[PDB]
Amino acid sequence: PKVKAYLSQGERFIKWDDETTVASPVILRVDPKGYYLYWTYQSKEMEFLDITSIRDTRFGKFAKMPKSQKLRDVFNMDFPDNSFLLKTLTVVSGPDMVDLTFHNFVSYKENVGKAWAEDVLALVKHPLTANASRSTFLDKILVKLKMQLNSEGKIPVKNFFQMFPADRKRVEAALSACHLPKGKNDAINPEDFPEPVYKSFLMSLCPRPEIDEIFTSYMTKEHLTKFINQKQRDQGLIDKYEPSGQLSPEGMVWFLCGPENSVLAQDKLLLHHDMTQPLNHYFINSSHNTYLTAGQFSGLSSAEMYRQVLLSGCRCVELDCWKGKPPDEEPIITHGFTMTTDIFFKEAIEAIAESAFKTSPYPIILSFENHVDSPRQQAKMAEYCRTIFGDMLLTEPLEKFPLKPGVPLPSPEDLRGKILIKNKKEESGNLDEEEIKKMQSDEGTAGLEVTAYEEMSSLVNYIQPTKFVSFEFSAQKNRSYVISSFTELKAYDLLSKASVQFVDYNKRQMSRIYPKGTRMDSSNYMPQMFWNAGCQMVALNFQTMDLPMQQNMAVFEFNGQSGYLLKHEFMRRPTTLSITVISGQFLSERSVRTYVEVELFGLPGDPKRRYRTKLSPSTNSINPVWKEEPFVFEKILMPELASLRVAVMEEGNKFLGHRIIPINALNSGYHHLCLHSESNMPLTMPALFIFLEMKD
Amino acid sequence: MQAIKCVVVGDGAVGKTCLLISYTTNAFPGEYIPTVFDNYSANVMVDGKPVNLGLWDTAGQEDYDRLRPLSYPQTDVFLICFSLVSPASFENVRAKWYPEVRHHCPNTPIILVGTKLDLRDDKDTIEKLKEKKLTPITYPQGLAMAKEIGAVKYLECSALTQRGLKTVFDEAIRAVL
Ligand SMILES: Nc1nc2c(ncn2[C@@H]2O[C@H](COP(=O)(O)OP(=O)(O)OP(O)(O)=S)[C@@H](O)[C@H]2O)c(=O)[nH]1
Ligand SMILES: [Ca+2]
Ligand SMILES: [Mg+2]
Repeated sequence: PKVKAYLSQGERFIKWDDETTVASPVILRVDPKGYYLYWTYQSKEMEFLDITSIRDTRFGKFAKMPKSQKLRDVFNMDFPDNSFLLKTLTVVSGPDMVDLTFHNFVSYKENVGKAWAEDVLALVKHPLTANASRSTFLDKILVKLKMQLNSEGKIPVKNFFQMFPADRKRVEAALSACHLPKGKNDAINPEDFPEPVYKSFLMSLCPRPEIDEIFTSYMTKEHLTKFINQKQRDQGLIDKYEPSGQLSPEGMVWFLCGPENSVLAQDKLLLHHDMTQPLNHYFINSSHNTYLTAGQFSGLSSAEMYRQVLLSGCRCVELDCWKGKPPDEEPIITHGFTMTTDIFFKEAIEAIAESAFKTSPYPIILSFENHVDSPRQQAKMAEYCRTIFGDMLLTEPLEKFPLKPGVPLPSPEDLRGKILIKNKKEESGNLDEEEIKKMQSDEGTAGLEVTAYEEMSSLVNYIQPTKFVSFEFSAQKNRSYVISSFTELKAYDLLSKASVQFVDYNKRQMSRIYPKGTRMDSSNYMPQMFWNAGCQMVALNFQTMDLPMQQNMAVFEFNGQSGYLLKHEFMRRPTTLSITVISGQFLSERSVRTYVEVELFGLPGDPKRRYRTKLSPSTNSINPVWKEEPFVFEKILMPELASLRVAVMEEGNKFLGHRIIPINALNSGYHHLCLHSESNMPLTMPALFIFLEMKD
Repeated sequence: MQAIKCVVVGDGAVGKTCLLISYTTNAFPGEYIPTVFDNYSANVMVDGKPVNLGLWDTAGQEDYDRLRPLSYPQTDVFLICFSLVSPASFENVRAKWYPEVRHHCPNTPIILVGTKLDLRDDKDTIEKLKEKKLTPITYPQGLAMAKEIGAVKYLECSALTQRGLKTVFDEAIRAVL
C-alpha cells in the first residue's frame, strides 16, 4: 500500500463541528508512510488520526450533513442548485462499532472528496496495514514524536513522557543515555533524534536481556544462518538490521521486529478461499439484532450499526420489523415490547445499500423478523428494497439453480454483489404481552411472526425460513433453500440429542444460531461449538466485544475479511503446538503487574487445557520478563478449524491486548506478537515476545 | 514571545500575497496564483521586543465571501489593501472590506495599505490606465479614505521594491502593542 503523492501534498478543507458551530480551515494530509491522517489548522496546530483507527470514509450524499443554521449558511446549503454535495467528506473512526467519531470536512474545490474518501479507505482496509511487523508500530511512534513539534519547531520532552507514560524516571534516564535533554520543559531538535538514535533510546528504556540468551546458544553470518534455519524454520539481513559480518543483540532485536519475521502466514489474510462451493458450505459472518447499539431491553437502535458491521465483512444482518402508526404508516425497526428506541425500516435499507459491498463483494443475507401485520406496509417494505437496492437485490432464482429438491445452493461467486432476503414465503400471528412472556427467556419476539403477503414473499428465494420439525423431516424434503433458525439453547439441545444428524443437515442446508432471550445485557455465547457442527450463520451481538465477538472478528479477518470462510472439505464432501510466553513490551500505559492467558478453540477432541502465566515479576510493564515453561497443545486434529488465543491482562483482569489466530496461519520461531484490541484493531504500544514450535 | 494575528484582506490581484512573501522571504513571487488561504510567520524586533508575527493571507475573489471570514476569529489587526493603480479596489475598501471586517470584528484595529506604489509613477501602467478611462489613487485620497474607515494608519508600499513594506508590518504590530 503506497500513499499517493497528492495525499501527502495536502488539500484544503473546512473542518466543522470539531467544536460546535465552528468551521475551521485546514490542510488535510496523510503522511508518506500511511500512518496518520492529519489536518493542520491555520495556527499551525495539528490533529492526528491513526489510519488504523479509521472505520469508513464517505463523500457526497453519504457524508454527514451539518444541522446548525450557522453552518448551513456558511456552506450555502439552503441555496438553489448549490454544489455542497460535491465538497463533502466524512471520515469515521472509533475503537469499535459503537463508539464512533465523525470527522467532517468540506473542500473548497469540487469533487476532490471522492478521491480522498476512496484512497484513504483503500489504505485503511489493506490487510497489511493492521498486520505490519512490530518495527512498523515502533516507527509510527517515532513519526508521531517528530511530527508533533512546538512553535520553536522542536519536540517537547513532555511529549516523550506522554508517549511512554508508565515510568517517567526510566524515560528521563533513557533520554540522558542518548545525551538528550531530560526535563519537563526542554525540547529536542528533530535532527538530534533520527534513527538509530530512537532505536538506542528504545534499547535504553526497554532493555532486551532475554534476547541475549539466544546468543549464548556478536553472531557470525554463519550462526545467524543456523538460527534462522533451526529456530525460525518450519548477510543482507545483517546489513539491514545491524546498527554498526556480525550481528549484535540489538541487531537481533531489530531483525526479530522486522517484516521478514511475521508471526502470520500473511497470504492467509488475502481472499484466497475457493469461493465456488455451495453457500451453505461456508461459515458466514453473522450479526444478531443488528439495529441495537447496546442493551436488548433498554438502549438505542441505529441504522449506523448496519454500516459498521457490513464494513467489517459481516454478511448476515437482522431487521425486526414493526408496523408504524398513522398518519405516516411507515414501518419501523425495534426490539418489540421493550424500551429500545426505533428507527425507520427505510433508513436501515439505505444504510445497507450504502455499505453492503464496500469491503467485501460477496452476497449478504437480510434476516427479516417480520411483525408488520399490514399488507400496505409490507408492500412499502418490499418497495423500499426493490427501489433502494436496485440491481443488487436478488429478486428471482438463478437459471442454473432452480428452487427444487436435490438442487444445491448457488456459490458466493454465483451470487457476487447480491442481496438476499430471508423472510417467510406454518403458524403466524401477532405477539401478545403474555405470548412474549413465555418466550422472553428463549426465542423472544422471533418466536412468532406475521404472515408474509405477496409483495414480500416474491422477494424470497434461496433463504426460505421454516419452523424446524426434525432432521429426518428436513432430510425427507431435501430442500437446500430452506433455513432453520435456533436459539443457542435449542441448538445446544439438538447437539445433545442428535449430533450426527445436525452435522449432516448442515451439509445440505443452512442453520442460523442466535442468542437466548435471557441475554438482555447483549452478552454473547461462544460460537465454536456451533461452527464445529457446521452451523454457518452463528449470529452474535456485534455491539458487545466480549470473548465470543473477539474470536469472531479475529477468524473472519482472514480470507480478505470477505465474511466467508470455506469449511474443511470433511464438512462439505457428501499437530502439536507449543508456545512460550517469554516477555512483553509497553504492555500498559501505567505500571501494573500483568499476566497472559493462552488457550485453544477447536474441536471437542482438541486439547482443552488452558494456561495462565504467573504474574509479571513486578509493576514494571515496560519490559517484564516471565519464566514460563512452554504451553503445549497436543494432537490438534484439524488446524484449519482451530485457533490460538493469547490475551494480556493487568492484575485485576483488565484487558490490555490479544490475538486469536487460526492454527494454520501461525509461523514458528521467535516472534514479536503485536497485540490487538477486543475489536481486533491493531494496538501500537503493547507487544509480546514469544517462541512458537509446531510438530507432528 | 508575544504572538500577533494579522489578517490581510482586499480585492483580488491587489498584491496581498506578494506583500507577505516579499516581506517574509525578501523574494518576489514569479507566478500569480489566486489565494484560497495561507499563513506565513516572522519573528521581528519592534521597539526592542521580539514578536511572533502571524500573517494570514485571504482570498480576494468574491466566491469566498462566506468562507473567507472563517479566518477572522481572534484577529489582532487587519490590513485592508487596495492597489494604488486600481480605483476599483480603492472603492471596495469602503463598499466591501471595511464593512465586512467591522461586521465580524467591530473593535479590531485596521491599517489601510496602498499597494504597488512602484507603479503609480510608471509610464506603461498610466497609459494602460488612461486607455481604461482610469488614473492612480493619490496619497491625499488614501489618507482621506483611511480617516473615513477609522484606520489607525494609512501606508503605501511596494512589494516589488520593498519600499514602505517593512513599515507596514511594524505599524501593524504597534497597533496591537
Ligand atoms: N509592479 C508590482 N506588481 C505587484 C506588486 N505586488 C504585487 N504585484 C503583482 O500583482 C499580481 C497579483 O498579486 P498577488 O499578491 O497575487 O495578489 P493577491 O491580492 O494576493 O490576489 P488574490 O490572492 O486575492 S486573487 C501579480 O502578478 C504580482 O506580480 C507590487 O508591489 N508591484
Ligand atoms: Ca430479532
Ligand atoms: Mg495571491
